[PDB]
Amino acid sequence: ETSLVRDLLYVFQGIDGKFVKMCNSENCYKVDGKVAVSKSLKDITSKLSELGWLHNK
Amino acid sequence: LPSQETCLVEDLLYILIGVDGRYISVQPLVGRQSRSFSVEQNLDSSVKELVNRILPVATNYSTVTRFVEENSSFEYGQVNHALGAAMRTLG
Repeated sequence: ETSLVRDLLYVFQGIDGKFVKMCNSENCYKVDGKVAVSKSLKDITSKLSELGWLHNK
Repeated sequence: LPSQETCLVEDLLYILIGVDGRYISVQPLVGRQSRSFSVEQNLDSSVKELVNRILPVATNYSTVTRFVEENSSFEYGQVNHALGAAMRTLG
């Protein structure tokens, strides 16, 4: 929860935060590598990617 | 984590004063006049990289406080000696 709030701050300032995201093009998509978690983090972190890909351009 | 960020921020503020810190070490390039500052590895690599955008500021601050140190060391009477005093005032 709060670690994902901190993780978006670092891509908002620049390039990847807690984990590696390996995409500087077409959006900076976040990969957590977890499947047992809810499927509702992948769409929020998809919105955090268009703010981070627009930032580094 | 954020306390480890905060002491790195305080180390960064000493580096911009123009003085050597604790965890941020100074590496000489041409005689440590163009200072390539190097911080250690952090458990969060991103906040370390945000500091990496800020070490060129003290690098360039070290170039101009030593530019105005150099022109007065040979007691130049020229107009560059008066240009550097504005740089001392801006410093």
